[PDB]
Amino acid sequence: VSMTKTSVDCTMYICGDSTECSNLLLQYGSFCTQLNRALTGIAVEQDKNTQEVFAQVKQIYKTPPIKDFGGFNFSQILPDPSKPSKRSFIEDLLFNKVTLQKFNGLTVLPPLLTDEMIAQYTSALLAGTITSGWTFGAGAALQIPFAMQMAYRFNGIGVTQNVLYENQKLIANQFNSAIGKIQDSLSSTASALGKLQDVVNQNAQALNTLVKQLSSNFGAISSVLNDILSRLDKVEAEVQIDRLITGRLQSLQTYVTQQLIRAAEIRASANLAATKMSECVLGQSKRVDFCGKGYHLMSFPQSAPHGVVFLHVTYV
Amino acid sequence: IANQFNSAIGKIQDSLSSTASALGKLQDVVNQNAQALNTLVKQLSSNFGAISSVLNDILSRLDKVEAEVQIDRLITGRLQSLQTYVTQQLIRAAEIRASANLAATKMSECVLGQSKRVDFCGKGYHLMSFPQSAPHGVVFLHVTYVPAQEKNFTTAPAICHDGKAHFPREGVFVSNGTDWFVTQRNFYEPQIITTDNTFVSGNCDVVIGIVNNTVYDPLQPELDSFKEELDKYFKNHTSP
Amino acid sequence: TDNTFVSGNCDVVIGIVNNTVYDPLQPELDSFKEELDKYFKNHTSP
Amino acid sequence: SQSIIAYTMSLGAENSVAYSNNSIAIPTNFTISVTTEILP
Ligand SMILES: *[C@@H]1O[C@H](CO)[C@@H](O[C@@H]2O[C@H](CO)[C@@H](O[C@H]3O[C@H](CO)[C@@H](O)[C@H](O)[C@@H]3O)[C@H](O)[C@H]2NC(C)=O)[C@H](O)[C@H]1NC(C)=O
Ligand SMILES: *[C@@H]1O[C@H](CO)[C@@H](O[C@@H]2O[C@H](CO)[C@@H](O[C@H]3O[C@H](CO)[C@@H](O)[C@H](O)[C@@H]3O)[C@H](O)[C@H]2NC(C)=O)[C@H](O)[C@H]1NC(C)=O
Ligand SMILES: *[C@@H]1O[C@H](CO)[C@@H](O[C@@H]2O[C@H](CO)[C@@H](O[C@H]3O[C@H](CO)[C@@H](O)[C@H](O)[C@@H]3O)[C@H](O)[C@H]2NC(C)=O)[C@H](O)[C@H]1NC(C)=O
Ligand SMILES: *[C@@H]1O[C@H](CO[C@@H]2O[C@@H](C)[C@@H](O)[C@@H](O)[C@@H]2O)[C@@H](O[C@@H]2O[C@H](CO)[C@@H](O)[C@H](O)[C@H]2NC(C)=O)[C@H](O)[C@H]1NC(C)=O
Ligand SMILES: *[C@@H]1O[C@H](CO)[C@@H](O[C@@H]2O[C@H](CO)[C@@H](O)[C@H](O)[C@H]2NC(C)=O)[C@H](O)[C@H]1NC(C)=O
Ligand SMILES: *[C@@H]1O[C@H](CO)[C@@H](O[C@@H]2O[C@H](CO)[C@@H](O)[C@H](O)[C@H]2NC(C)=O)[C@H](O)[C@H]1NC(C)=O
Ligand SMILES: *[C@@H]1O[C@H](CO)[C@@H](O[C@@H]2O[C@H](CO)[C@@H](O)[C@H](O)[C@H]2NC(C)=O)[C@H](O)[C@H]1NC(C)=O
Ligand SMILES: *[C@@H]1O[C@H](CO)[C@@H](O)[C@H](O)[C@H]1NC(C)=O
Ligand SMILES: *[C@@H]1O[C@H](CO)[C@@H](O)[C@H](O)[C@H]1NC(C)=O
Ligand SMILES: *[C@@H]1O[C@H](CO)[C@@H](O)[C@H](O)[C@H]1NC(C)=O
Ligand SMILES: *[C@@H]1O[C@H](CO)[C@@H](O)[C@H](O)[C@H]1NC(C)=O
Repeated sequence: VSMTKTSVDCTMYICGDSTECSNLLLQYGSFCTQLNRALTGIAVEQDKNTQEVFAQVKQIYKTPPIKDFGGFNFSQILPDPSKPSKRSFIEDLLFNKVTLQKFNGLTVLPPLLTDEMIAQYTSALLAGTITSGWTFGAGAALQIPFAMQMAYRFNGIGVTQNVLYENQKLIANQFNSAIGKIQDSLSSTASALGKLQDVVNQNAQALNTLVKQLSSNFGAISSVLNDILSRLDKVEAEVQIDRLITGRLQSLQTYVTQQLIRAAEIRASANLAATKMSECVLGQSKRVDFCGKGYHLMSFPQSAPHGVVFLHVTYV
Repeated sequence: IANQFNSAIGKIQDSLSSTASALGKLQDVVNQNAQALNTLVKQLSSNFGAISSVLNDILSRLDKVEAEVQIDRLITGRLQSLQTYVTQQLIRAAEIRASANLAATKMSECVLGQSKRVDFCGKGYHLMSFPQSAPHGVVFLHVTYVPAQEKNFTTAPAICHDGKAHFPREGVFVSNGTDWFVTQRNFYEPQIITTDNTFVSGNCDVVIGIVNNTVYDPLQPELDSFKEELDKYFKNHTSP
Repeated sequence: TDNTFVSGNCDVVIGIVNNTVYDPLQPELDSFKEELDKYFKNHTSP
Repeated sequence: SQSIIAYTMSLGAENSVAYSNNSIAIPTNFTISVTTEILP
């Protein structure tokens, strides 16, 4: 749904504790401001993306104090109030199964929405989902009993609604056991989170690569700036310095171009995730292979670090 | 419906007539094309290390063999400027196409058709939409049914009438708390629970939360009318 | 005749098969006819 | 008498859905809504 936000001081990356390096950087004009702008145009897009994926309701719906959902035991995915975090149990796995510089002018400022706020939006999306059916996605949240919501779902997949009621104990049991297979699978392997652990590793390795380039000679006799300004004269050290300005500026331009290209793929991912939120959570999609595999009944959104995770519920 | 629709077309017209900044999504395109062109012009002032940035002032101060050292400079930094711009523009071109593919998809599924996708054609149940030109953009006026005055009712998933379990064909069973009715899934318009509004399957032991009420048959008064007609003609035919 | 519906003759639909189709009017018209029939037999006695 | 205020962001209007195993909220009137959407 997002990458990390980032800002770099182009001056503290290229230079640092050297005024004559800045007096050389200014000889290249506006590039540094354009770079900072460019990363700001990514960073703004990260909070926009997160807000379009999760903020699809203008009301928080609290889940009701009594859990009479006809036998569907949502307690694995509803928030637990008894804990310090207001995350669900399943999403408190997701928050751990993904795992995770200021000296060089790089700054990794926080998102707009906090994780405890995203947890509240995914709570309201789920709580509306089990108490209201889909109606809150179009108008007001209108209550209906969950076994009648599922009857409507069944009608949606073209299966006549007696088929729910004649089998309700079985259908809830199958469902409840299936929410168990999710829980245990997420407890078993990292290989499920790989789409997120990838985009976290890749944005980390991008910053770590931009930092190591500070040590590159680029054909100057040393990358340590104080060597160049101490050991050599003002007019030939200027020639050794323009090598470092030029190599480091190309390095930052490589990072900024790479981040824009990435942020274009994260956007596409966020616009998909926002579309799956609207059409799979706030509704029942008729589209084959869109809300998972089978015929679609409903889905439940969860938070994950920089991402959204859908439990798609389907009839097979 | 028409008065509400006309009032809503009114509201959109008055909104965009009153406010300053709703088209921000289009102005930030025209702003970025202007601001990037201007930045590409600003770079014409950059020395990039050269004694001067004005190309002709180099040629009017240095000779053919030594001026080439300054000019290579200016060629380096201006070429870096253009590759910066053309990369930045190619990236935008990918965003604007992704926006235009969404706009074609909305034209196709919201103007040329009715969509069942939730909020793909604006936040409500989609009725239809009208496209409008805007500079470098499209604007969709989406027209939507939105539920308003709610009322609570008691309900049950099925009805028992003779040990057999009944279900709505279309819609849902409702009660005001005195009498039981069936009504359509999106708008309260109750009906008497007839065997033509409903279908039957299985028996009252299995359906959790089933409730008891009479299920009416429109053949019953017809047949009853035949009875009274017949019983009269048999009472009559005692006489001769 | 409440789960199905009727159109055209059986010569146009390639691969059609034969079976009886039940009509729920009929046994009610019949159970009326036997009751009405009794009304006629009893009414022969006066 | 104006000044800048800084606050934790409200997620929305907080609400509780009146759920019970036998209760339903069939809507009884509607408003046709026309909403603008803008794309580049
Ligand atoms: C729940 O909804 C019911 C349907 O609107 C309503 O019952 C109806 O009430 C009216 C009076 O308001 C009755 O009117 C008839 O009453 C007798 C019938 O023999 C006649 O003397 C009268 O002239 C008149 O025809 C309706 O017959 C009655 N409908 C039914 C199906 O019985 C309830 O009162 C409503 N209850 C609540 C709490 O709103
Ligand atoms: C819905 O309507 C049904 C018919 O009025 C009613 O079913 C009846 O329930 C009672 C109590 O469980 C049973 O009572 C009899 O039980 C055994 C024989 O089955 C006898 O030993 C008892 O003395 C007593 O006579 C009825 O047999 C049963 N009848 C039918 C047709 O099912 C439901 O209880 C009603 N439910 C509600 C909530 O209204
Ligand atoms: C499905 O049921 C059909 C209706 O009973 C039945 O159609 C009947 O088939 C026979 C044999 O083809 C026809 O018999 C006539 O055929 C010619 C005249 O066309 C004469 O040589 C015969 O002596 C005889 O008159 C019936 O006329 C025909 N019924 C109708 C209304 O035309 C099908 O054969 C059944 N098919 C199966 C697979 O069960
Ligand atoms: C529909 O009813 C619910 C609550 O059930 C009602 O409870 C009584 C007040 C009485 O009216 C009963 O006949 C009903 O069965 C309503 O929810 C309440 O709404 C008020 C504000 O109006 C709120 O302060 C309460 O906390 C709510 N109570 C509960 C338990 O949720 C609901 O508003 C009604 N909806 C409509 C559209 O009429
Ligand atoms: C919903 O199912 C969960 C298990 O998936 C139930 O939680 C267990 O409940 C028992 C009895 O209280 C405890 O001994 C277990 O340690 C609980 N396990 C967990 C993981 O919490 C829960 O009680 C069920 N709730 C309902 C309403 O049926
Ligand atoms: C439908 O399939 C389910 C399982 O997917 C069947 O339920 C099982 O039934 C056997 C006994 O026949 C039990 O041993 C299992 O414990 C049941 N599992 C569950 C989840 O309840 C069910 O019998 C099948 N029904 C039909 C009509 O074929
Ligand atoms: C449905 O809602 C509309 C308004 O959205 C109601 O129309 C108003 O009716 C009152 C009188 O009851 C008038 O004072 C208003 O001027 C009407 N507005 C319009 C646009 O005509 C309508 O009464 C409601 N219908 C029902 C069945 O509740
Ligand atoms: C509905 O819930 C109440 C408790 O609030 C319970 O007494 C009743 O038996 C339940 N009925 C059904 C059909 O679930
Ligand atoms: C008996 O029925 C006939 C019609 O079948 C009618 O002409 C006649 O007036 C009736 N007489 C009485 C006494 O009902
Ligand atoms: C089905 O195939 C068989 C040959 O295997 C053929 O005899 C028969 O006519 C076919 N039926 C139809 C409806 O085409
Ligand atoms: C026979 O007809 C008489 C009226 O003439 C009626 O009272 C009686 O109930 C009828 N009995 C039967 C068995 O139909």
